[PDB]
Amino acid sequence: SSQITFNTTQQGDMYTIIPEVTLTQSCLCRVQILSLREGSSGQSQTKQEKTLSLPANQPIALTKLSLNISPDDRVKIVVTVSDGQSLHLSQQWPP
Repeated sequence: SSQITFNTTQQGDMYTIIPEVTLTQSCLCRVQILSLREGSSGQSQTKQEKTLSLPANQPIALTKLSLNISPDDRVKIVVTVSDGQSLHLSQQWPP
C-alpha cells in the first residue's frame, strides 16, 4: 500500500503543497520532486533529487512547495520514490 500523497492548504491564490511518503518497508530510497508552474505572469520550475532513509509505516513529509496559482496557470508537482529494486512510485499534484 506504499503510496505518495499531498497535503494542501491555501491562502487565496497562495497554495502550500507538502508531499507525503508512506512505505510498507523501510528503504534507502531515491526521492525526486519536480514542480512546474506556467501562465500569464511568467514561469517557475524546480527539480530536486535526494537519497533518504525512509522508515516503514510512517508518513514522511517532503519539503514544502509554495506556488502562486492564478486562473489558467498550468501547474504540476511530480514526486518519484524508488529503491532501485522493485519499488517504483510516482504521483502528480493536482490529482
